[PDB]
Parts: sequence; C-alpha cells; structure tokens
Amino acid sequence: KVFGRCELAAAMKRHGLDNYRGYSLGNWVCAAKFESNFNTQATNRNTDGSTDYGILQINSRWWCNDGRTPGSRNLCNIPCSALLSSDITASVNCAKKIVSDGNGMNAWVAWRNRCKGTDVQAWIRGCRL
Ligand SMILES: [Cl-]
Ligand code: NA
Repeated sequence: KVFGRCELAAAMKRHGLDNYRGYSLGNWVCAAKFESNFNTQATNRNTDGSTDYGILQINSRWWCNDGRTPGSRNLCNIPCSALLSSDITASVNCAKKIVSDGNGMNAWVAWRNRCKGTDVQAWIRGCRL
C-alpha cells in the first residue's frame, strides 16, 4: 500500500505516535516520506548486509528476523515480512521500541538528515486529524 500523506497521518495518530516520546506527528510523517515514500512494501539492502523493511524502514540487524542477517537480535519479535503489511500496526509497535532505545528518532537516518531541524508541521498541513 502506498499511503496518502494525510491517510498516513491519521493512522499514525490513531496508534498514538503524536508526541510519542515528545515527537510531534509531523516528525513521523516526514520520516516515513523520506524512508519509504509512504510505501509499506519498501525494502532496501544496507552495506552491512542487513535490510530495512516497510513504511519506517526498520532494520533486520536488531529489530526483526529476515533469516539472512548474521547476528539478528529480533527485538520486536516479528518476521521482517510482517512490516510490509498494509496494516501498519506492527511497524508502529516496533517503532515505539526503537525511539525509546536512547537516541530517539536519530535512529532513522532520513529523519536525522532531512527532517530534524525543519518545519515538520508542514507534513500534516491540510489534514483533518
Ligand atoms: Cl528524544
Ligand atoms: Na533482528
């Protein structure tokens, strides 16, 4: 599923990501835009051999099991394929663990380099939330 911008905003709000650990909703929409272009099926291989999965590009080294990453910790206790669903519940649950791990949203490279320090409220402009 390729989400619309406000469609994704409403789903993330439903799941409690608005100001989760202090990160306003626009931060989460911005991250999804630049990590996956709002596409739940996105996958990208990293140089270290791990792969990033789903709308928030959650990484197989630490967070999910994809059967082909040495040393996988699988801390969200899910198969990485579960992150590609049109239902974003699994991705959101796992993202809550990640952002609570100590570095906040800096865990998402695209957030750090493209959202941090910008007017992220623009990502929810026009949305009825
Ligand atoms: Cl933080
Ligand atoms: Na893992």
